[PDB]
Amino acid sequence: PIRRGDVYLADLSPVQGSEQGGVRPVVIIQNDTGNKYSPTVIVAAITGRINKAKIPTHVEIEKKKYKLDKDSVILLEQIRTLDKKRLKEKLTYLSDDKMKEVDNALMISLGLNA
Amino acid sequence: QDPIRRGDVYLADLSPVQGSEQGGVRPVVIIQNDTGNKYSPTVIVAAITGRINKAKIPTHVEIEKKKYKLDKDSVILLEQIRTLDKKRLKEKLTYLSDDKMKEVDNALMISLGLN
Repeated sequence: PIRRGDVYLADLSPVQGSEQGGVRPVVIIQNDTGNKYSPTVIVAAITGRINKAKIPTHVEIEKKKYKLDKDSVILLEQIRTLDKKRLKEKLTYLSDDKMKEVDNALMISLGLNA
Repeated sequence: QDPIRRGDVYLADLSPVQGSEQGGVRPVVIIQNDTGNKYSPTVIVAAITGRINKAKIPTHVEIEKKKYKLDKDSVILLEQIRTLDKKRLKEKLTYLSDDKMKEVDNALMISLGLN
């Protein structure tokens, strides 16, 4: 029952260069038909906020509401297809409003409009 | 400012991968916006594979071997997408037409649950 908007812990390693690696939270951005039936999911990496900057492909999430070590940001320029086996525990899920912010950042990141 | 633009098809090394993720050295199409393609250390791409049966998959976009010089008739998989460091990009094979890129945008929207 993996759903779009869920935040899972996942192992992104190994990676190269400026790709985001390590074991970190990721948010599921794949549509729910694929999340239901497919061997893979598509995710965006989350990282620990390290400076207040306005980046159109970034979406901030608060440490408290969602249960997080820190105030974090979702990087919609770091996205990948993972085998579902990579998904460890499910940490949380994002609100509808937050997912709207995410959809937006995603559109920007992928050069899509509407 | 790298000449990397959205729609370009590059050869790239996806390996190593796990399970059903697409690995290997294959063609990929650049789906990132062109500001990021210009300035950023990474690009976002969708994997291309050889077409192994004609099937109607909403997240798949077929591309002909002739118009894009290609070993085979191929399909772009919009459910297999990832951010690569630009160093992973080998030679630039080709670029896709505007119409084809529209098909891609649509498949992408479907794949990511956007409308």
